[PDB]
Amino acid sequence: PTVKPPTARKFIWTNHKFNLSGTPQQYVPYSTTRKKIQEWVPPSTPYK
Amino acid sequence: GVRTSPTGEKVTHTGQVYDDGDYRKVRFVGRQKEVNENFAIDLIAEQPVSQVGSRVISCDGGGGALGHPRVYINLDKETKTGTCGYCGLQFRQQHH
Amino acid sequence: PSGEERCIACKLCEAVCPAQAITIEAEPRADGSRRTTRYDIDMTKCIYCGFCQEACPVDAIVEGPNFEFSTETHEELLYNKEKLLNNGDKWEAEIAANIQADYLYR
Amino acid sequence: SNLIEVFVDGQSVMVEPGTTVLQACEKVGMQIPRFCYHERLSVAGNCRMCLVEIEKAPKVVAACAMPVMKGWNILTNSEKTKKAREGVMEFLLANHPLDCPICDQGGECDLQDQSMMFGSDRSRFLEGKRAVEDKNIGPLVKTIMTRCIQCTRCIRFASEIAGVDDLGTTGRGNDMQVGTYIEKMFMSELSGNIIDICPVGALTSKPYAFTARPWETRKTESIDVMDAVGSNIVVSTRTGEVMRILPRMHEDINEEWISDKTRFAYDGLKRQRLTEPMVRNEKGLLTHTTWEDALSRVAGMLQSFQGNDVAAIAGGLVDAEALIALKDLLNRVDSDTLCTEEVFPTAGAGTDLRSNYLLNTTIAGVEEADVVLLVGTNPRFEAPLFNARIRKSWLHNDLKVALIGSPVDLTYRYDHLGDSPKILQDIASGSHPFSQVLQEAKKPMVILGSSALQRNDGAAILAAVSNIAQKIRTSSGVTGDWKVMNILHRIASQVAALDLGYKPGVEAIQKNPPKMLFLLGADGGCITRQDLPKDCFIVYQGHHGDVGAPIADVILPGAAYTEKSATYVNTEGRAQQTKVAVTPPGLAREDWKIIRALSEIAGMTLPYDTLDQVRNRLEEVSPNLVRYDDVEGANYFQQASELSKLVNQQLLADPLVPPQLTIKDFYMTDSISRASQTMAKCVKAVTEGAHPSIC
Amino acid sequence: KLGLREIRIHLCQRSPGSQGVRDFIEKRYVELKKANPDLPILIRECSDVQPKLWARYAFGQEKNVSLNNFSADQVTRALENVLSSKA
Amino acid sequence: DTRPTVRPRNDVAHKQLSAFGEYVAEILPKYVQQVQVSCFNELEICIHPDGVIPVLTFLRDHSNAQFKSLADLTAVDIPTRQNRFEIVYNLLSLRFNSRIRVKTYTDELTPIESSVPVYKAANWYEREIWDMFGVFFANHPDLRRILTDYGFEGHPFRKDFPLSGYVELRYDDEVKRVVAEPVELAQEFRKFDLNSPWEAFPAYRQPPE
Amino acid sequence: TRDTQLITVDEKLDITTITGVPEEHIKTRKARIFVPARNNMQSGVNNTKKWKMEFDTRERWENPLMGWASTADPLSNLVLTFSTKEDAVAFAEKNGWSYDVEERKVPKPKSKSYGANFSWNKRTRVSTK
Amino acid sequence: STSVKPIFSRDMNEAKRRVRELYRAWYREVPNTVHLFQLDISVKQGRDKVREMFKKNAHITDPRVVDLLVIKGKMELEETIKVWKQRTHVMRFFHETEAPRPKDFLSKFYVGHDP
Ligand code: SF4
Ligand code: SF4
Ligand code: SF4
Ligand code: SF4
Ligand code: FES
Ligand SMILES: [K+]
Ligand SMILES: [Zn+2]
Repeated sequence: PTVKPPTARKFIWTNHKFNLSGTPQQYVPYSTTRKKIQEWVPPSTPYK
Repeated sequence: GVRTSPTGEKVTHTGQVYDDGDYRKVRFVGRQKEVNENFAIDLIAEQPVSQVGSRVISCDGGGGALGHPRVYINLDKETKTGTCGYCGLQFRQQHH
Repeated sequence: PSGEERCIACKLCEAVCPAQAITIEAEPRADGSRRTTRYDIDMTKCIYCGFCQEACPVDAIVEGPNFEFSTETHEELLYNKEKLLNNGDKWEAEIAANIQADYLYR
Repeated sequence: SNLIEVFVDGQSVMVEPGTTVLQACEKVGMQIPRFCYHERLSVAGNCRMCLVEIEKAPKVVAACAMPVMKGWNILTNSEKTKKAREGVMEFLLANHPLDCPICDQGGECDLQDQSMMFGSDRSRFLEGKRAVEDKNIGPLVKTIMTRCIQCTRCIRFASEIAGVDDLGTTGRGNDMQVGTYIEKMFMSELSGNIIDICPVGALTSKPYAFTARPWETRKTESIDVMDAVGSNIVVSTRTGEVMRILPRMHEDINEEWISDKTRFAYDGLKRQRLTEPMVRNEKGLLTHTTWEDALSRVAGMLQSFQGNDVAAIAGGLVDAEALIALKDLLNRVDSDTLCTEEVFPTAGAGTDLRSNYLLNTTIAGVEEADVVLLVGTNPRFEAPLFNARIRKSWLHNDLKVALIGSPVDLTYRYDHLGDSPKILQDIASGSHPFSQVLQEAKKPMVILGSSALQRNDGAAILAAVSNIAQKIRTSSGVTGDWKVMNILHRIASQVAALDLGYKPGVEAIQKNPPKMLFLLGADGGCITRQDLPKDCFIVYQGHHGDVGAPIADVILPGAAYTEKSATYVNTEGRAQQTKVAVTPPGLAREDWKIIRALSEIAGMTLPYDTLDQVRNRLEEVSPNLVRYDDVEGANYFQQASELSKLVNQQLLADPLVPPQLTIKDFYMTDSISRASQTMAKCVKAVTEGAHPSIC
Repeated sequence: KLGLREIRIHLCQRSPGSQGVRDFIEKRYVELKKANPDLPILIRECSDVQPKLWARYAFGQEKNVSLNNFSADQVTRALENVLSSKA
Repeated sequence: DTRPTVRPRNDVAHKQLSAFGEYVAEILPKYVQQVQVSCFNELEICIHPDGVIPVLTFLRDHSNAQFKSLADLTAVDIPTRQNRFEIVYNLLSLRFNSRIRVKTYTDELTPIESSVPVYKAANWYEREIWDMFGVFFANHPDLRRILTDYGFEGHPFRKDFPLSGYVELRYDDEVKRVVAEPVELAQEFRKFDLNSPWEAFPAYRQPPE
Repeated sequence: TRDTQLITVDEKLDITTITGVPEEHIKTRKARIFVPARNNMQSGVNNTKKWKMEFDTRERWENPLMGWASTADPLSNLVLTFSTKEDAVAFAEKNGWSYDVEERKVPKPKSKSYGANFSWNKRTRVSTK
Repeated sequence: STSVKPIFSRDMNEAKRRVRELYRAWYREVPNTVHLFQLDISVKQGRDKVREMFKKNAHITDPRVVDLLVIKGKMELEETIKVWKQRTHVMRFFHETEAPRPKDFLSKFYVGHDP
């Protein structure tokens, strides 16, 4: 890289991070989607 | 950009965030929730609209074979910009 | 280069994956673009065969040069779209150079 | 016979004169390539993709428009035929855009498949392509006209099937563009079908945009319940989620079309859903509970009441399995007050004879009729796929159609006799000149919509219209085996309920106010707490909380038509069963099992434990309910006419006015459609107008 | 109450074994409906079904009487055994 | 034959194998039901299952056949047929440098005669067929499961057998043992419908209906 | 004739006890025998030429970890292809499954004339081409 | 139509001779299986499991189907005698780690959608 530097882009990490497994900064998977079925909320007014 | 729901959990670029009563938040206790902070929708909006002096312009995404399939964009409509369906770049016709 | 995602949720990688390691869901984005709301690769189903990057029409999904990412739990290898984008933002300086040196053989 | 002999690659085949070269190849299992030809539209012959060599002829012929001459040897696989398909496919793809990854038609595209089956494998096109500007034609159909191949299937369909001359070709040459020219919305009850008949991704579904790909979907063959036509559909699902609804070909019901509500109202299945049982807490509010707790409360009340104190109202989407189970449960407490929201006259034979409330001519029988009379109905919106059948006969058979009611645009020109029901009396006597048209008619057809029977004079109107059908079927001039009288229903669960013995309408409940009411999917507002004893016990079983849930004391979640194997009888007496596409959302359960569970807790266990056993019960009550896809003829019209004349009701002076005058009244008629965000956009689009699509 | 609540008649439109019930309906049903205005008399016709006469009494009790090959007069007598006994 | 992308056609071999196909049929009319040669010059002899030993013995021992090597023995499950299974023998002739295919059939309940007396190689191949298809071979030295687990129920390679089976294994700590329980999948296998609705090969079209 | 010394067995073929399938998946199931309907998005008819046997759809839920679609139904992806309806019915009864048969739906022949597009006195005249 | 090659038996009388013979072989082998494998069950439990497995297939009337059941059952006995099976395989007949599924309609109704 001292002779042929990499192309610079503004989204590329400026700080490299090593393997973070087993530490508080580890990767925890989860679903990136939103809830598909919306439930019905009963009215607050007591009726009657 | 990255928002935060009232509980303090960062909202991803897909709009995902666990509700207050969701037990699945427990998976982040003692760990972190991995959220990418470079929202594509925000970055693509920062790009300027290019002015082109023709009815039809073509975009391959930049780089030739390193881009995306070459599509052609119509600029006749004067009330909006023409948008590439692959990369999101916008084009306009010079003074129509 | 603009920072926009290359993936347009075509699902060709999902269809060609020999191990069915890829899961994709998509919808119209707030600006109308065709983008995925889910991109999961089960790195324990994947056979690291390269078909997904051969099938991608826009070079969105690639197999990088990193081979040191051992984990202490089975859950850390179930990548979602957030993990995969961070890998791209992490190894882009190297991935873009490797593609440059090989795209004329593909 | 008159059959002529032609050869398809040397194989003899006998075809009727007028048959086309394309149709002759179907007789031997060969399918000619096509983009413009559709078997249900006019022959265009402008894509030139069906060119086929004829032996001893130097010129290729358009197989879709060329009648077969005697002794022709059609060569479907010669070098000339294959070189004609490569050239045409090469010209189609010259200006086509490289949009396959971002195009919703990818994977189920005729241009892709016929390019890989009949075209070349590369391009010699070294120019710039054409780019066309997109057009807005409503909130349902997304247009990307750079992908259009100028096949004109949408133009022919809109003009012929839908009777709307809004689409056309502007300009000429390579710059020929399909559209409305002006900013206009192609909002029609059959507008969604232009998505299917478009071979390319130029026309696509907007709600379905980008969500799925064809290969990853699972197809469940089911039945549409948004109306009483019983349109056959395919429910596409992926990973336990409903993605889209598609037509399923059925020649005798819906061809290969479906109305917009059927196609786009599915997204209301994902909103305002009842997922957990609820009971009223000590504060008077609905609170989540368990099936054990919820059913114990209902069983406790059911056991303490009997006779004319337990009554039920059946909704518009209930299935036969739930209707029979609820009737059996209530009959075990000596209750016969089983009611439906839809009214139907009970005077005379009432529901004793099926022919008194069926479409006795059958939907497919409209094509052999020569005169059709409509009474107080807007079939365009009540039964959109039964109005399309009328237009097909009006277009191909020169059918004469007359209407007694409000002058609503039916997409075809009819004869307006007026609006007052008193005209029905003139026709039955001879004063009206139209009475002569019915006597001369060889196969007349009289249709009375069930929306006209909602008036207080329904008994008189039914008697008056049935009187006309009696002075035309007995008097010599009509073939013996032709039915004349017809009723056009609009509710999917009506005919099944009347077959089982339910009392039509909520009249029985208003004269014997019960102390325990079952609202089985009843969201029409026919009965409210202002018409019941104070502190009445109301149990609502259903899948949406729209109008009955907020007033109920116990809410028992149920399954929608896409989540159960259930039997529905369409307006012509045809029994059809849905198939499970996805399971109910949360704690929701199959409707007939909730009643079966309730009976066991209350000590009156019903004698069936499985779906096959419940359908055996249906065979006992009405055997036709288990003859799927079969129409059982109903007879004894003479008996109904006699019993109808015993009591002479008078017709109200008020004119007949259908509840749905304009298309803005068509997008919302039930719980599912009123919970849909696409139907809400359609209503906003047809009132406020259209005041960003790229891929 | 032990009274009758419903009568259901099943028959085929063409089978020779259902001719008696059809003869009953063509001539006698109109009279039997006028004498029992408030009694539901369901007449459900299918194809290739053995004729039967169902009678639902109070509290869900149902009894059926086979009408196969019956004449037009036995069918009339069968109903009278149902509308009169009220068991 | 100069076309670079099209496989060259060898018509000399096609002729020789057709002649030997008739030769076999003429000598064994009692069992031979059908003979065919594919466009890639492969010969198939279709026989009645009662002729497994006579037909194989002739091909192994006859001077002009000398098929002394059993390359493979396998079964194919076609549920649409009354005899859903199709036992396939691939034989190799070192003397004449040629290959032949012998095909027969059987259903779930009909035994097939063992080929061990002719080819010792068939000993393990027939265990695999029984193991993975449930076809019983009569007079086998020791017929056992060879590939599945001990006590495995079902024959996996049947078309009606699910891909993921009916049981799965895990270690249970309560009983200090590896236990078997009904199958549950965290992600269900996604079924793709890939067939194009447009005919690909007219040459293989079937008569209508 | 054969010399295998055949025997006479007169009883309906039944292999439920030797297929190894569990009891709960032979008696509670329901196999649908049908000819697949045309995908309305296309015109090809090559997918509507063989009978298929698919079973009833069971519950799919959401994996708590990644949100995937989980199942407990081993026969959720089981599709069999048959040349004829009688072949499909025979296989279903042999394995003890309960089956519902949907009779094939064939498009009816239609009279298509290009000359009717330009008619002197009929409504089939087209206003556009 | 009804002529078919037999496996071992020509009629049910011949097939039931093999079934009883197999039951004797299994009946005498349970005491050794409980011994060699060190199973924590008793001989009575094991011999009642053998009886249960035989009773499941008591409704068969086809001599060819019965022969397969005896052939399959004989293979199971061979593995047990020769200790090709392990303690895990022998104890898989008892389903000790599966919670008892409900049988009545109400219990199945509460917990899910399956019949
Ligand atoms: S490299 Fe992995 S994810 Fe990509 S196609 Fe191959 S198995 Fe699938
Ligand atoms: S990563 Fe590439 S191949 Fe996969 S869905 Fe996105 S664009 Fe298509
Ligand atoms: S219509 Fe869409 S899928 Fe078909 S060829 Fe054009 S871009 Fe590709
Ligand atoms: S929009 Fe579609 S249906 Fe209409 S002409 Fe173009 S390709 Fe044909
Ligand atoms: S299909 Fe004949 S020209 Fe279009
Ligand atoms: K389309
Ligand atoms: Zn671009």
